[PDB]
Amino acid sequence: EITPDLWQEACWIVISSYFDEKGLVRQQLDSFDEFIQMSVQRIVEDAPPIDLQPPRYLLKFEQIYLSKPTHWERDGAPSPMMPNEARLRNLTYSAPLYVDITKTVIKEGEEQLQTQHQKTFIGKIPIMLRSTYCLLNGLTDRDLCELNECPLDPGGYFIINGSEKVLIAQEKMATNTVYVFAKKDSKYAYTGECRSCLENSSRPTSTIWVSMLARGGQGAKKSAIGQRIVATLPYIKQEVPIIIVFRALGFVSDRDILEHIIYDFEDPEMMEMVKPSLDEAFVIQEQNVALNFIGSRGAKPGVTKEKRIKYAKEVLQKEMLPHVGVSDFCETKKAYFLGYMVHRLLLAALGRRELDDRDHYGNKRLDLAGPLLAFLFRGMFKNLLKEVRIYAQKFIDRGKDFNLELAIKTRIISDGLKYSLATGNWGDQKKAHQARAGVSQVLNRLTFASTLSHLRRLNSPIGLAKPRQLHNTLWGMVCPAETPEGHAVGLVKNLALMAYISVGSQPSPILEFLEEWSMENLEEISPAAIADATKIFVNGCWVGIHKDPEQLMNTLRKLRRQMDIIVSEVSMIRDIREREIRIYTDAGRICRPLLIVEKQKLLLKKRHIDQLKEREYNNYSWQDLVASGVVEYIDTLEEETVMLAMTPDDLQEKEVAYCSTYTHCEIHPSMILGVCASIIPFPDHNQSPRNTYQSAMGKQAMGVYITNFH
Amino acid sequence: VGIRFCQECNNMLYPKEDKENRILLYACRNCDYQQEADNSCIYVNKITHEVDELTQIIADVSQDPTLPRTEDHPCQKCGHKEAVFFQSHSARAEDAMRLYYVCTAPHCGHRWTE
Amino acid sequence: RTTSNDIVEIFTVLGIEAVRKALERELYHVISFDGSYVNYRHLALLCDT
Amino acid sequence: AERGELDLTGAKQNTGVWLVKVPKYLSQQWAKASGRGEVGKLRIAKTQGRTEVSFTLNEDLANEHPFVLQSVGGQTLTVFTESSSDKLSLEGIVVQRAECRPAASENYMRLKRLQIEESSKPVRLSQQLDKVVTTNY
Amino acid sequence: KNVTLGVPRLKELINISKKPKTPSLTVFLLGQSARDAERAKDILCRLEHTTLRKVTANTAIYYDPNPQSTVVAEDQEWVNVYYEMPDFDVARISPWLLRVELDRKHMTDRKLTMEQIAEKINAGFGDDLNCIFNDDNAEKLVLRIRIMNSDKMDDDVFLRCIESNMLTDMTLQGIEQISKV
Amino acid sequence: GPSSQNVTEYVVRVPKNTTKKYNIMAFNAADKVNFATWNQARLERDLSNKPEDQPWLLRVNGKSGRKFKGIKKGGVTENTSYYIFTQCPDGAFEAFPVHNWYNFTPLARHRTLTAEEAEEEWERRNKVLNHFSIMQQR
Amino acid sequence: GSKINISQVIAVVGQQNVEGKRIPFGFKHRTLPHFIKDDYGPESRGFV
Ligand SMILES: [Zn+2]
Ligand SMILES: [Zn+2]
Repeated sequence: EITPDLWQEACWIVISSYFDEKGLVRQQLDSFDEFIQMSVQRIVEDAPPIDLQPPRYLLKFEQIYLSKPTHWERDGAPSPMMPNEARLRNLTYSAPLYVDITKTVIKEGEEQLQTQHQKTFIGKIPIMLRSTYCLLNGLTDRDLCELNECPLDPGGYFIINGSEKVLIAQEKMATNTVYVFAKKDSKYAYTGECRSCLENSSRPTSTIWVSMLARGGQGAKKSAIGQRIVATLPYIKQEVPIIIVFRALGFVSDRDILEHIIYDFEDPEMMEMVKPSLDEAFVIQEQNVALNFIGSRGAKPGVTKEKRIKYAKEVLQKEMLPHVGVSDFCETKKAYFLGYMVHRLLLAALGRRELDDRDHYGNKRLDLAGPLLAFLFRGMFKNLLKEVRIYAQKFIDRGKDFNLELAIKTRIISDGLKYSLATGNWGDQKKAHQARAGVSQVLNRLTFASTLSHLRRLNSPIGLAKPRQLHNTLWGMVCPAETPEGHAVGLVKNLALMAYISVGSQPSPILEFLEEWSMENLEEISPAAIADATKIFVNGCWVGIHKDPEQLMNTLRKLRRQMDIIVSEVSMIRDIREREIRIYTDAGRICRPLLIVEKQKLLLKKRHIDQLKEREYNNYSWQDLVASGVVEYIDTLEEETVMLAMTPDDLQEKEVAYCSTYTHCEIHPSMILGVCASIIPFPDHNQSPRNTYQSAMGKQAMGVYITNFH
Repeated sequence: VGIRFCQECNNMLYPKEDKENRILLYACRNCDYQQEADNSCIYVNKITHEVDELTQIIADVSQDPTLPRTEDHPCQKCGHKEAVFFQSHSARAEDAMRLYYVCTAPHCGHRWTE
Repeated sequence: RTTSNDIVEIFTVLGIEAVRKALERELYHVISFDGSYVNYRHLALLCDT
Repeated sequence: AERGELDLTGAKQNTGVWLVKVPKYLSQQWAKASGRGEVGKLRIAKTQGRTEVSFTLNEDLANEHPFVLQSVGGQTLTVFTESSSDKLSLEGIVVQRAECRPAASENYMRLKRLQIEESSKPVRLSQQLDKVVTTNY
Repeated sequence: KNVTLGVPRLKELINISKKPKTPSLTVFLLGQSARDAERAKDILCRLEHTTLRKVTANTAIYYDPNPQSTVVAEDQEWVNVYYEMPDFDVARISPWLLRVELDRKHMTDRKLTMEQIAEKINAGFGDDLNCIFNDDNAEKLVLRIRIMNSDKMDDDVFLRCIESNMLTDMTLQGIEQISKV
Repeated sequence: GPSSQNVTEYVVRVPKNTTKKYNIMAFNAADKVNFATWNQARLERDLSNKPEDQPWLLRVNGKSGRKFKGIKKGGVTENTSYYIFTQCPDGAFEAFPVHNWYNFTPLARHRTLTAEEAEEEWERRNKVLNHFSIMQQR
Repeated sequence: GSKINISQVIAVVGQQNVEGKRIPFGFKHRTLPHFIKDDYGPESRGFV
């Protein structure tokens, strides 16, 4: 039925199940697993075919193949590497990377004899222990002990040259999310940041800025002109107004431009606020002239006006908000998204909304080992393709033949990955100036607590006190007491114990379901109906509007709670004050479990507690607990619009009326503490500075750091 | 008061007067379309913004789980003796903390302040 | 008895000696606000030099 | 009379057409039907102050699809035609917008899940080799 | 109210910063005003910088080529009471009208009068802008503004420019760069 | 009467193939499109690129009438298939897939500033005098 | 030590403030998910 005054046992049993199923380092393990399983295949597949010529030569890559880690001894005999041997001999723990090259030849004589170079070696990918592609996976206690590897070791680290290196998650501004900021001193009054990128596969982040000119030069007609709106497009040296850009997208009718910018035509205040841009753009009236204008101010001005037109079209096509679409005919989506962008800017201008806080961890994500290795592999693969292209051109200008076996240089990927993972200069070796440092620190091994704390660690890119202060967002999300005492205090933080980082998934099934579920796509839509309906976002990109918000919310939540086609890791938002439904699926989000609450009672009933208490020989665990729709993954974004209960028996039971619509209930309040801060007894009774100091020491508290020390 | 565009040229219109008949004749400047000004008003500006937020509070905020809920202050059109309250939270609109109430019936939504 | 907290303003209005006296007073105020006391010799030397 | 000229006879006739969206499973049901000639029965029910539109699947095709009308005043829809003889013509102007939804409330997500593994059937992922491949060089 | 102190203050003092972070200025009243609270309030009003924004409530622009048009509903009274003597009306009156209201609460709080506000307005701009005088008997203390007669840029643009100029830096009362006292 | 409880049942037919492809033209309802003025129409592919992969162009009554430019839907309808129901004497509804979505927006006809001279009024970046007066000079 | 420390140990820790003001509204006009929206009570703004 229910769990009255038995809550201690129930909560600690469910936490037992959670830690027995997942563990402590699953963020690293799952990130790397997803990287190896999908990111490498996506990166290699989504690469430009190599075309060169006379006969035409085309090369296309194919499925990735991986094998267990091996050592290429001097005699050349393959030998399964072992983590112990890797540590002792200063041998990098890695496995070869194999691909299939399809060499298709065209001699302009129907001589297409395609040859498939199956299993072509291209480099060595470092492999991190206890991963599904490591050699320790699945071994029980007996084999691990027999193999001279500690059973208690959480793994989650690489081995380069015998030094155990561990990747540290890095914070960055969340991609594909329009922000608004108010620079205090800058010539722009308010500005809008929408750092955006495609689905973590094609090109790094490209930023679009939109801003408002501050009131200046008064006394003259400048005040009569008023505040003008300006945006600095990517790959454009200087700034440019907005309506000119909108006309560059191909929409000339000022009625249509205001329809895009404005959803309700009964707001004279905002009409007057946007009028200055209309007056400014009264000299540009056609698409071609606007394209010439924007292209004329690029880094390399075109030789002829057709050259400026082509450059402007290219930059507005590929480098302009890639996440919304780069499929040529997607100009309407770009136009609508820019309209929403400037609409949010105007709403910030009029004070109807409020400026988004930069240091709000619901507005930034964590680059885990997966995405970081994906970025490095992207760079190294581009370098390898360039090397192959130049080698092929040089060797075929003679015109004799071509050989892929010798053309491909496995040296480049292996050394690039090894170097970047070893010394921490994250990027190409020659470009250390622009390469972010501090990544892949040496694993700390003074104590088991130290090792776990180092595995579960974040880091900010900052070298002012605002970024380095604790924030409300970090409740149960990052350890509050823990932080380094030194100069890096605040920037470096450890995850909460129950915290779980989003490995990531694709948005295809969500878009399919939404499109089927009586949602109007954002092309065959009447513009006038936008205001009265609710917007929809999937990883930022606007995809349509819906007129039944709560029904859609209930359906999506029901699907998530059952692991239907929508993945459990996904979260969905509803800001009713703004009429939006934000759905996020990209990796890098951070999340924690919570208990669902319906009506006023927990869905966690005595039967679930009994089953979990009998977890052994019952094939019932945390995943099966989530199967019954009892515990729900609520990330920081979704925490923004829910209500939590500290303890059911204290809050859920009726009392003097304070709240009666608790949507979720905490697993246990103590879970907010981190690894090193958890061992503190009675941390509440202590003063927080001394909790912090002790949390620093727990790394330095010596002991039996690992069982197999000898 | 508002803004009008063409009838046949889909373009925005400025104000103008008639030199002969002395009447405000909204005339297209990009084209040659004109009409008489029934409103006879050209410009309005409420800098201090007396306009209360009630004109733009959305009704569906009532079914937001996270807002408070108060039993008193029943709705007018329907009794429905339980509703929600929340501050303006609108910078520069007004410096008055007057609580805004909205009824929480499935089809109601009559809003009021007191 | 009217004075100010700005230094350049009082310099341009009154004179360098006024800067001396006002800056000494203001430094004494800011140092002595939290209760810690310092001797007049050092403040006088800094303001003079 | 010119090749680039567009026929306007349909518009002059005030022809009215309806735009309707249908789910993927039903669309592939029609595709499997291959235009046999009869594919289903559409039912329209009008009350004293309400109208009901529903679509019934053919029993042979399977071995209810209620329709929700949409406002058409927000935009004007017209259908033209590009004939194989290069003679563009305008069929008419859309007069009503209709949407199709499934009757299933929970079981339909099973079909959605199946379609999801079908779509994720060709998504490619790396494979693990038990033994190192020694067929290179 | 408080003034910054401590490490940033010491930095700002050891440097000779051309802008203070929190500039402040203590004043002592000389004679009877020192003890008289009413006189202290009078000096407060005399020193506090009061721009047109802080006292005006709403602004409007209208088109009234005939002074007897009286487009506003309740403007006939003072309009007629002022226009019986046609001050250079025949020459030109710039049909573009500018209408503003001064909120009574701010009027009473800052203890200034609208007649001397109009005096300052017409004195600062001289005779290149005609002003209209209204009485306090009306529920709304309306103030009508028109353009000179003896004269590119049209007239509405110029009228809006003058509106913004008067709004930002008319300097109705007080001494500039004194935000609050 | 019968309308108070009228019930209608029509057939649904889907021909396997049509000799003439079926597409759609969409106008903004705010555009205020009037088909009475549709005395003559020409629809031709654009020449800006200089075929099937290029935007369409529409002209109304020659140069005298308004002008529309066609745009193909950038998105793909992998999960959707829009059909048009046309009334016929037999009473059997016929559902036809729509090949492409061709949106058209009006093209203004007037003296339009060109970029070569457009650089001239950029020196009047913010000092552009009498915005109304700019168009008469051309 | 000081008498304020004795008060904190014995009676009441006292108001906790950041940058002078009380706990800022990091979330949508609330300090943590556990408190009802738009609350300025002592328990819900930092007081211990
Ligand atoms: Zn026109
Ligand atoms: Zn009600």
